[PDB]
Amino acid sequence: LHHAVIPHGKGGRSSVSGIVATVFGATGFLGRYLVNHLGRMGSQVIVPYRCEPYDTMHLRPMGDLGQIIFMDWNGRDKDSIRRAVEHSNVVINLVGREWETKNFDFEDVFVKIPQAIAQVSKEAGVEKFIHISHLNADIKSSSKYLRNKAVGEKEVRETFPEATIIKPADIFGREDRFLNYFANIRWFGGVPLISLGKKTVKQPVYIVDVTKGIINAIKDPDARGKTFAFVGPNRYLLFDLVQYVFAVAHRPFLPYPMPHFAYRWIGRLFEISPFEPWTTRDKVERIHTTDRTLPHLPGLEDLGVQATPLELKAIEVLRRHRTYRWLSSEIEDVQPAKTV
Amino acid sequence: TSVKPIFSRDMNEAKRRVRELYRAWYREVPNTVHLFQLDISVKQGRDKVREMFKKNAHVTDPRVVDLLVIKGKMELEETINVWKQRTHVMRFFHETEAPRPKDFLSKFYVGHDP
Amino acid sequence: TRPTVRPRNDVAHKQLSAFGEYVAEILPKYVQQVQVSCFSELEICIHPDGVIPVLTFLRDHSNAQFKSLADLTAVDIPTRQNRFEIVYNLLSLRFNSRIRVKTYTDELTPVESSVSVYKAANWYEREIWDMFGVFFANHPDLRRILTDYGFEGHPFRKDFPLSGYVELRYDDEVKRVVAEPVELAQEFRKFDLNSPWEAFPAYRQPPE
Amino acid sequence: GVRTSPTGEKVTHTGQVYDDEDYRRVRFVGRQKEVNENFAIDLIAEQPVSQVGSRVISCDGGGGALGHPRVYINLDKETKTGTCGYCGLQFRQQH
Amino acid sequence: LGLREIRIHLCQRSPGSQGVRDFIEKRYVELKKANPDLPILIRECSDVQPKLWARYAFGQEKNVSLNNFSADQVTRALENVLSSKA
Amino acid sequence: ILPGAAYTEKSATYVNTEGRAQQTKVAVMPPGLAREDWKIIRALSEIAGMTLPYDTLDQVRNRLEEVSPNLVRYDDVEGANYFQQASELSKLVNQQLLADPLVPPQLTIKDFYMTDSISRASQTMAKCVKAVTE
Amino acid sequence: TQLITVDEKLDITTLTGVPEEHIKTRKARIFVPARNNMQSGVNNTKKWKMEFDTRERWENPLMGWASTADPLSNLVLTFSTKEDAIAFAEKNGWSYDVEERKVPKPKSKSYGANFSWNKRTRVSTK
Ligand SMILES: NC(=O)C1=CN([C@@H]2O[C@H](COP(=O)(O)OP(=O)(O)OC[C@H]3O[C@@H](n4cnc5c(N)ncnc54)[C@H](OP(=O)(O)O)[C@@H]3O)[C@@H](O)[C@H]2O)C=CC1
Ligand SMILES: [Zn+2]
Repeated sequence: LHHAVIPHGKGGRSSVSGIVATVFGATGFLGRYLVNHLGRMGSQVIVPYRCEPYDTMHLRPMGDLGQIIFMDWNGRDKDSIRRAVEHSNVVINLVGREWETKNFDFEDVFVKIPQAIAQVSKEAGVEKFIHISHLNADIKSSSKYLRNKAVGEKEVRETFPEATIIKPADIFGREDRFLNYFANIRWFGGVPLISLGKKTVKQPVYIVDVTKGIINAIKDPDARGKTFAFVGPNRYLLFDLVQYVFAVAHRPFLPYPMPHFAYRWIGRLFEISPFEPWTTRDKVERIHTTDRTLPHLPGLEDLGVQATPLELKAIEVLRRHRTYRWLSSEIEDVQPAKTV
Repeated sequence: TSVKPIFSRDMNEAKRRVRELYRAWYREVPNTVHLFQLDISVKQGRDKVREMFKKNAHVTDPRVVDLLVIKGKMELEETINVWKQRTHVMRFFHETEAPRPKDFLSKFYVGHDP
Repeated sequence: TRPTVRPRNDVAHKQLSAFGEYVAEILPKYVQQVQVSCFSELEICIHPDGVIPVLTFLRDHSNAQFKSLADLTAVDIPTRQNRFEIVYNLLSLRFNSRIRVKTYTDELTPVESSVSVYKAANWYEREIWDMFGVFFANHPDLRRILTDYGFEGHPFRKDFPLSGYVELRYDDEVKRVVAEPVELAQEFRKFDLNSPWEAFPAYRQPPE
Repeated sequence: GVRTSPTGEKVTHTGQVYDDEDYRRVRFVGRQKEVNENFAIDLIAEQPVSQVGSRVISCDGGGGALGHPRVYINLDKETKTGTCGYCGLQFRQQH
Repeated sequence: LGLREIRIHLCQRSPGSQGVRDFIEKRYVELKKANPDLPILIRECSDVQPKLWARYAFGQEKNVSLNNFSADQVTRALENVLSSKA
Repeated sequence: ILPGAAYTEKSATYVNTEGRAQQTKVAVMPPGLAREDWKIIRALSEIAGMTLPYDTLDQVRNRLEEVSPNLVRYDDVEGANYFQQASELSKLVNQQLLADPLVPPQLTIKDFYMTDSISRASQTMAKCVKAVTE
Repeated sequence: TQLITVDEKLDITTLTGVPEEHIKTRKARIFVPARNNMQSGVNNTKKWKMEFDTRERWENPLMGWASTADPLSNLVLTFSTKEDAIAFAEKNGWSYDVEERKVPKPKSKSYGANFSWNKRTRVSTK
């Protein structure tokens, strides 16, 4: 343990937390709050970015001077990964996509890239490698996302024996695509679902709890080789979840069922442009996929992180969608969604 | 031992002023959650008001608790008028700060501060 | 002592001595000390109950007419049992003159506000609340004037450190400017610069 | 005369170089470690030892008020040259 | 399980330690010969009240106030300490 | 190995040869993960399940006063009487004087500059020994 | 009447705005500062001073500077007498320890003692 990485200070902003983190995909939704919580401890955070550097500007106030190092990388480049991970004592991978593109499909993003990152972190002597899979990862799954993510989870395990693999169920926050997916389908016609969305059961997890779990797994030596499943404290159906989303947003709610006959074809109806697709058929198969319950895998409470419910933070997520006539309202307005 | 008071001649008038200030904050908290459009409940704000009043529940000097009532009414004047913002109200909730180690063993583990 | 040494004004020294005797014997109820410095400035050190009867005198007496409140000041000296020292700099435009009126308080004793004499003080003693914690009774709008709204403490007191106790940063989790306890990337280095040799024998104090 | 560490990193004139296991080389990943390749201790070795016939030599560094304060150097030691404390120019008495 | 050490705090000029001083000028030597490997730490201080600390097994320390006692009372308290052995 | 603190690096009571207890003040902090000594011993008591009745340094000094009160009374030599009773206890068993003459371990200036763990790890003291052996 | 009678203790700890950690866990030190033995001048040994314990200074990883987290690390207060410092420390709730004023005792200076007849205090040279 070198003298420059010995933990000093009171754990504040300008202290030395003793954590050198290479956070792949830190420019996304999870990496934003992860670099937020790491840099307020005074951690050396290496951010390898693929996108425009302007889309990394919000990562700059998140830590003290010389605590965030931005650098380029390519997904098919082991030289850039060796150039990044060689100084770190922890590597956290967060590379993901809700949609497949021309250049990167799900096999590139989930199977090839995390295996390459974990192989380079292994042959450069990185102590801790944390991978972020999805709770519904299944080889036999009906969606390409979950199949490729389970294959990539298997490969990350078989090329890094001490990999801490973390299973969030459904992450919500200010910049999510879970509650903001539900809230931004209002002018399309009435929020279509399969069997009115009451045959699938979910338990969403809050992003600050996910981040606290990842960082308390960084600081736990007993999380080496473990596999975690970060789930919320309460399980909802999907229908009363969407009820509660439109009821916090103070929006009209007129649902209608939409079966197999054309709701897989609204995928190819709504990625006709090369932009970000508003919804895709993989997202269709994953919204209507229930969250599995794995009692054998540890969760948030086994890392000492209190799972915050949706009834405390749904107002914070969904105040953005209220028009004006119910912006100034209260949290004591909405009767909460029924658990199962 | 003969000093000059501020408002209260003894502890009873001082507790009367503390009690009127608590009444005023308890009336103010729902409007504070409403117009600032905070992300907490009204009961959580009332709990924070209770904690901030119980923080100073040990003083037996009338001038000190008179000045605490004066400073609390200055806080209330800055709350009723929108002079504070969402940030100045939510500074009472030490949220971004990590919980400090309280027991001896974890303070021994992380630092030198007793 | 002609080129470098400042030329002493003995006429103004004698006139301020005579006017200090004048003020000291018109108001013996409150005036404690009267002193004139070497550069001929007058201080009427009084009792803090006599804020209004002295300052209304100097504003309204025909030989004083100290119409302009130049500067209201507090000075923290923690070695005294009434540590704060309230200073009134007054200007008489009629007699082309400047006087100083000094008094004392501790943290808890309220000083009488002088807005009924000089409305110019309406902010200044407000600043003395904001910086020193000196309360001013019967003030119209007494609150903070120079610090942040949720700021805890009185900064210009000498038991308050140079850097504060909290510092700010923008936090992207709560999307909000938050206050953490202060940490410096470099400590404010303290320079012990006092020479160990007595610079001025005229200001020598008698020993214990 | 800059010399390079076994890690591939240049060494300053002080001698500061980060060790191989130190993470703080990551600030130079993709960038450069700016050192000055004109070392003062090597440029003052190249100056010739000035022979004077005096016993005490005065040095101000050249330039008058553009140099250092004028100091007086004793040259009684026939073994050792009298190095100026400011400029490093060393003087020798020729007897 | 038994007595392990004795501590006797007292003063030089205080009259409250006076008989305690009269315990040491007259009754310490034949105490120490009767307890050869029992450390009996005599500690003289400036203005303390007299005291008898009796440390027993497993750190159990019991406390006796020897303030204003005579030499016979200090002798009786110390021999009750020696006889009890908690 | 339990990494402890040094005399400039902790607040600490040392008693000189005349009985005058004196406290050091913290100048710098111990390097690395090294902690103050009684902090380490108290945390070891907290691990093992035999927690000692002190938490702060003042409580250590209250315990230290309970052991002997002339350890927390600083810059004070407390006069110790009763030489006669220690003499009468000394005359019990006759231990015999050896015929080896009294020789101190520090004869010259060579043997002075390296005595403890701090002086032997010093390069200044090493230059002093190298410069007095010549 | 225009006065009250406060029988209780003068204590302003709730008014100063100091956090609790920098009230109870600190140790104020009340001391006449020792003479810098580089210099025979004694004007630095006149007034009493109040410092605190020195907390942790660590290396800034960027520049090697002395980063610190103690706000009261540079706070050195000046008091003309000792009991003013004691009353000030009692007033703010700071736990204080006091060193006494170490004064040099007067020495017997005699220039003729350097040239005695039968005494050892003859100087060997001048
Ligand atoms: N609901 C959720 O958010 C859940 C997410 N997860 C997983 O957690 C991780 C983080 O999620 P989240 O932040 O929300 O997703 P995002 O899509 O918002 O973030 C992905 C990050 O990885 C980068 N990235 C994406 N694709 C590539 C690529 N092909 N090559 C290189 N970099 C790439 C992105 O940067 P750039 O701008 O360059 O593309 C971005 O920084 C993902 O692995 C995701 O699968 C798991 C469960 C739930
Ligand atoms: Zn020169």
